[PDB]
Amino acid sequence: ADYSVIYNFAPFFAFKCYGVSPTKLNDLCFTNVYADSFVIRGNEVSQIA
Amino acid sequence: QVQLQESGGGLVQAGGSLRLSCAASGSIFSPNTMGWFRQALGKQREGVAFISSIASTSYWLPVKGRFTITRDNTKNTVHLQMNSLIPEDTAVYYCYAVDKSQDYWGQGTQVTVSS
Amino acid sequence: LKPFERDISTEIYQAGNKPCNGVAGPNCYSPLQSYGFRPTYGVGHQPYR
Amino acid sequence: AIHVSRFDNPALPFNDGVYFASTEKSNIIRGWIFGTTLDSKTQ
Repeated sequence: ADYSVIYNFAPFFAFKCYGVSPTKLNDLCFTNVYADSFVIRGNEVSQIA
Repeated sequence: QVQLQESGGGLVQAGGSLRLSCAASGSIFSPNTMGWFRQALGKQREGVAFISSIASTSYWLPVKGRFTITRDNTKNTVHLQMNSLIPEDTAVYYCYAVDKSQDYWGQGTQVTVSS
Repeated sequence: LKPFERDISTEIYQAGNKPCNGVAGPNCYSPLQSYGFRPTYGVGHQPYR
Repeated sequence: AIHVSRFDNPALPFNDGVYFASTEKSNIIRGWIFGTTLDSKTQ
Protein backbone atom coordinates (compact mmCIF):
# COMPACT_ATOMS: atom_id res chain seq x y z
CA ALA A 1 0.00 0.00 0.00
CA ASP A 2 1.77 3.12 -1.30
CA TYR A 3 -0.15 6.08 0.12
CA SER A 4 2.22 8.53 -1.61
CA VAL A 5 0.24 8.32 -4.86
CA ILE A 6 -2.94 8.79 -2.81
CA TYR A 7 -1.56 11.97 -1.25
CA ASN A 8 -0.39 13.40 -4.59
CA PHE A 9 -3.41 12.31 -6.67
CA ALA A 10 -5.24 15.65 -6.52
CA PRO A 11 -6.16 18.42 -4.06
CA PHE A 12 -8.67 17.03 -1.58
CA PHE A 13 -11.50 18.85 0.17
CA ALA A 14 -11.21 16.47 3.13
CA PHE A 15 -8.43 14.12 4.27
CA LYS A 16 -9.74 13.34 7.75
CA CYS A 17 -8.27 10.32 9.53
CA TYR A 18 -9.99 8.77 12.56
CA GLY A 19 -8.05 6.43 14.85
CA VAL A 20 -4.77 6.52 12.89
CA SER A 21 -2.42 9.36 12.06
CA PRO A 22 -1.85 9.90 8.31
CA THR A 23 1.94 9.93 8.69
CA LYS A 24 2.23 6.54 10.41
CA LEU A 25 0.16 4.80 7.71
CA ASN A 26 3.31 4.27 5.64
CA ASP A 27 5.12 2.64 8.57
CA LEU A 28 2.00 0.78 9.79
CA CYS A 29 1.27 -2.57 8.15
CA PHE A 30 -2.36 -3.70 8.25
CA THR A 31 -4.09 -7.02 7.69
CA ASN A 32 -6.87 -5.94 5.32
CA VAL A 33 -7.89 -2.66 3.69
CA TYR A 34 -11.34 -1.67 2.44
CA ALA A 35 -11.76 1.08 -0.16
CA ASP A 36 -15.33 2.41 -0.30
CA SER A 37 -15.85 4.77 -3.24
CA PHE A 38 -18.96 6.87 -3.85
CA VAL A 39 -20.12 10.31 -4.99
CA ILE A 40 -22.03 12.74 -2.76
CA ARG A 41 -22.83 16.43 -2.68
CA GLY A 42 -20.43 18.74 -0.88
CA ASN A 43 -22.85 19.50 1.94
CA GLU A 44 -23.08 15.81 2.89
CA VAL A 45 -19.31 15.24 2.96
CA SER A 46 -19.19 16.04 6.68
CA GLN A 47 -21.86 13.38 7.29
CA ILE A 48 -19.30 10.65 6.47
CA ALA A 49 -17.76 10.40 9.95
CA GLN B 1 -6.62 37.27 37.14
CA VAL B 2 -6.44 37.96 33.39
CA GLN B 3 -8.82 40.26 31.51
CA LEU B 4 -8.96 40.49 27.70
CA GLN B 5 -10.54 43.78 26.59
CA GLU B 6 -12.09 43.23 23.14
CA SER B 7 -13.50 46.02 20.99
CA GLY B 8 -14.23 47.08 17.43
CA GLY B 9 -17.11 44.85 16.29
CA GLY B 10 -20.56 45.71 15.02
CA LEU B 11 -22.64 46.00 11.86
CA VAL B 12 -20.69 46.92 8.71
CA GLN B 13 -21.81 46.96 5.07
CA ALA B 14 -20.16 44.63 2.56
CA GLY B 15 -16.79 45.91 1.40
CA GLY B 16 -16.41 47.97 4.57
CA SER B 17 -13.56 48.25 7.04
CA LEU B 18 -13.08 48.22 10.81
CA ARG B 19 -10.50 47.64 13.55
CA LEU B 20 -10.80 44.78 16.01
CA SER B 21 -8.57 45.09 19.06
CA CYS B 22 -7.83 43.41 22.35
CA ALA B 23 -5.66 44.34 25.30
CA ALA B 24 -4.39 41.63 27.66
CA SER B 25 -4.24 42.90 31.25
CA GLY B 26 -3.54 41.17 34.57
CA SER B 27 -1.07 38.27 35.09
CA ILE B 28 0.60 37.52 31.70
CA PHE B 29 4.12 36.03 31.33
CA SER B 30 6.83 36.38 28.62
CA PRO B 31 6.30 34.09 25.53
CA ASN B 32 2.74 35.55 25.30
CA THR B 33 1.61 33.86 22.04
CA MET B 34 -1.74 35.42 20.92
CA GLY B 35 -4.25 35.15 18.06
CA TRP B 36 -7.91 35.08 17.11
CA PHE B 37 -10.67 32.46 16.91
CA ARG B 38 -13.83 32.67 14.81
CA GLN B 39 -17.17 31.13 15.83
CA ALA B 40 -19.86 30.91 13.17
CA LEU B 41 -23.52 30.86 14.16
CA GLY B 42 -24.18 27.37 15.48
CA LYS B 43 -20.93 26.00 14.04
CA GLN B 44 -17.45 25.07 15.26
CA ARG B 45 -14.68 27.49 16.23
CA GLU B 46 -11.60 27.88 14.03
CA GLY B 47 -8.39 29.85 14.41
CA VAL B 48 -8.28 33.07 12.41
CA ALA B 49 -4.62 34.07 12.81
CA PHE B 50 -1.79 34.12 15.34
CA ILE B 51 1.00 36.54 16.27
CA SER B 52 3.90 35.74 18.59
CA SER B 53 6.33 37.93 20.54
CA ILE B 54 8.97 37.79 17.77
CA ALA B 55 6.56 39.38 15.23
CA SER B 56 6.15 35.96 13.59
CA THR B 57 2.68 35.58 12.07
CA SER B 58 0.80 32.36 11.29
CA TYR B 59 -2.53 32.71 9.48
CA TRP B 60 -4.74 29.61 9.65
CA LEU B 61 -6.89 30.61 6.65
CA PRO B 62 -6.51 31.85 3.05
CA VAL B 63 -7.27 35.34 4.31
CA LYS B 64 -4.02 37.19 3.62
CA GLY B 65 -4.51 40.82 2.66
CA ARG B 66 -7.99 40.67 4.16
CA PHE B 67 -6.73 40.40 7.75
CA THR B 68 -3.59 42.12 9.05
CA ILE B 69 -2.21 42.00 12.60
CA THR B 70 -0.45 44.90 14.33
CA ARG B 71 1.41 44.66 17.64
CA ASP B 72 1.75 47.21 20.45
CA ASN B 73 4.89 46.26 22.37
CA THR B 74 4.77 49.25 24.73
CA LYS B 75 1.38 48.18 26.10
CA ASN B 76 1.47 44.67 24.52
CA THR B 77 -1.88 44.66 22.70
CA VAL B 78 -3.08 43.16 19.42
CA HIS B 79 -5.03 44.92 16.66
CA LEU B 80 -6.64 43.17 13.69
CA GLN B 81 -7.68 45.09 10.57
CA MET B 82 -10.89 44.15 8.75
CA ASN B 83 -11.00 45.28 5.12
CA SER B 84 -12.97 44.19 2.04
CA LEU B 85 -15.61 42.34 4.03
CA ILE B 86 -17.64 39.52 2.50
CA PRO B 87 -20.74 37.92 4.11
CA GLU B 88 -18.92 34.60 4.62
CA ASP B 89 -16.91 35.99 7.57
CA THR B 90 -19.96 36.86 9.69
CA ALA B 91 -18.89 35.22 12.96
CA VAL B 92 -18.10 36.18 16.54
CA TYR B 93 -14.42 36.68 17.32
CA TYR B 94 -12.54 35.82 20.52
CA CYS B 95 -8.82 36.49 20.75
CA TYR B 96 -6.70 33.79 22.35
CA ALA B 97 -3.62 34.05 24.58
CA VAL B 98 -2.11 30.58 25.02
CA ASP B 99 0.90 32.17 26.79
CA LYS B 100 3.03 29.88 29.02
CA SER B 101 1.09 28.37 31.95
CA GLN B 102 -2.68 28.83 31.53
CA ASP B 103 -4.40 29.84 28.31
CA TYR B 104 -7.24 32.36 28.36
CA TRP B 105 -10.16 33.53 26.24
CA GLY B 106 -12.03 36.72 25.44
CA GLN B 107 -15.67 37.45 26.12
CA GLY B 108 -16.80 38.09 22.54
CA THR B 109 -17.34 40.67 19.81
CA GLN B 110 -20.13 40.61 17.21
CA VAL B 111 -18.90 41.24 13.66
CA THR B 112 -21.73 41.28 11.11
CA VAL B 113 -21.81 42.01 7.38
CA SER B 114 -24.70 41.50 4.96
CA SER B 115 -26.22 43.07 1.87
CA LEU C 1 8.81 14.47 23.57
CA LYS C 2 10.98 14.18 26.67
CA PRO C 3 9.42 13.27 30.03
CA PHE C 4 7.94 16.24 31.91
CA GLU C 5 8.40 18.49 28.87
CA ARG C 6 5.77 20.76 27.33
CA ASP C 7 5.53 21.89 23.70
CA ILE C 8 4.08 25.37 23.30
CA SER C 9 5.07 26.52 19.81
CA THR C 10 1.94 26.82 17.66
CA GLU C 11 3.69 26.37 14.31
CA ILE C 12 1.33 25.49 11.47
CA TYR C 13 1.88 21.85 10.49
CA GLN C 14 1.89 20.53 6.92
CA ALA C 15 -0.58 17.63 7.05
CA GLY C 16 0.70 16.05 3.88
CA ASN C 17 2.66 17.04 0.79
CA LYS C 18 0.97 20.43 0.27
CA PRO C 19 3.14 23.10 1.95
CA CYS C 20 1.35 25.57 4.19
CA ASN C 21 3.61 28.58 3.48
CA GLY C 22 1.66 30.23 6.28
CA VAL C 23 -1.64 29.08 4.72
CA ALA C 24 -3.67 26.43 6.52
CA GLY C 25 -5.82 24.38 4.17
CA PRO C 26 -5.59 21.17 2.14
CA ASN C 27 -3.03 18.87 3.79
CA CYS C 28 -2.20 21.74 6.17
CA TYR C 29 -3.84 21.60 9.60
CA SER C 30 -2.61 22.89 12.93
CA PRO C 31 -1.02 20.35 15.28
CA LEU C 32 -3.60 21.46 17.87
CA GLN C 33 -7.17 20.18 17.52
CA SER C 34 -10.10 20.88 19.83
CA TYR C 35 -11.95 18.12 21.66
CA GLY C 36 -15.63 17.73 20.83
CA PHE C 37 -16.87 17.27 24.39
CA ARG C 38 -20.67 16.96 24.64
CA PRO C 39 -22.83 15.67 27.52
CA THR C 40 -24.66 13.29 25.16
CA TYR C 41 -21.55 11.12 24.79
CA GLY C 42 -21.17 8.08 27.03
CA VAL C 43 -18.19 6.87 29.02
CA GLY C 44 -14.95 6.70 27.07
CA HIS C 45 -15.65 9.99 25.29
CA GLN C 46 -16.80 12.28 28.12
CA PRO C 47 -14.28 14.90 29.29
CA TYR C 48 -12.01 13.80 32.13
CA ARG C 49 -9.87 15.92 34.46
CA ALA D 1 38.31 43.88 30.02
CA ILE D 2 39.56 47.48 29.92
CA HIS D 3 37.53 50.69 30.09
CA VAL D 4 39.27 53.86 28.88
CA SER D 5 38.15 57.34 29.90
CA ARG D 6 31.39 50.91 20.33
CA PHE D 7 29.91 47.59 21.45
CA ASP D 8 32.84 45.30 22.22
CA ASN D 9 31.54 43.23 25.18
CA PRO D 10 29.24 40.50 23.83
CA ALA D 11 27.59 38.03 26.16
CA LEU D 12 28.80 34.45 26.56
CA PRO D 13 26.78 31.23 26.15
CA PHE D 14 25.98 29.37 29.35
CA ASN D 15 26.37 25.88 27.80
CA ASP D 16 26.03 23.46 30.77
CA GLY D 17 27.49 25.68 33.49
CA VAL D 18 30.18 28.23 34.21
CA TYR D 19 33.37 28.14 36.27
CA PHE D 20 34.53 31.63 37.24
CA ALA D 21 37.77 32.70 38.89
CA SER D 22 39.25 36.09 39.70
CA THR D 23 42.27 37.46 41.55
CA GLU D 24 41.08 41.07 41.42
CA LYS D 25 39.82 42.98 44.45
CA SER D 26 36.34 42.55 45.88
CA ASN D 27 35.02 45.96 44.80
CA ILE D 28 35.93 45.36 41.14
CA ILE D 29 33.57 42.53 40.14
CA ARG D 30 30.12 42.99 41.67
CA GLY D 31 27.75 40.35 40.32
CA TRP D 32 26.53 38.52 37.24
CA ILE D 33 23.50 38.30 34.94
CA PHE D 34 21.92 35.20 33.41
CA GLY D 35 19.11 34.60 30.96
CA THR D 36 18.12 33.36 27.52
CA THR D 37 17.41 36.44 25.37
CA LEU D 38 18.59 39.00 27.97
CA ASP D 39 15.37 41.01 27.51
CA SER D 40 11.70 41.08 28.52
CA LYS D 41 10.76 37.95 26.55
CA THR D 42 12.58 35.77 29.12
CA GLN D 43 12.97 35.87 32.88
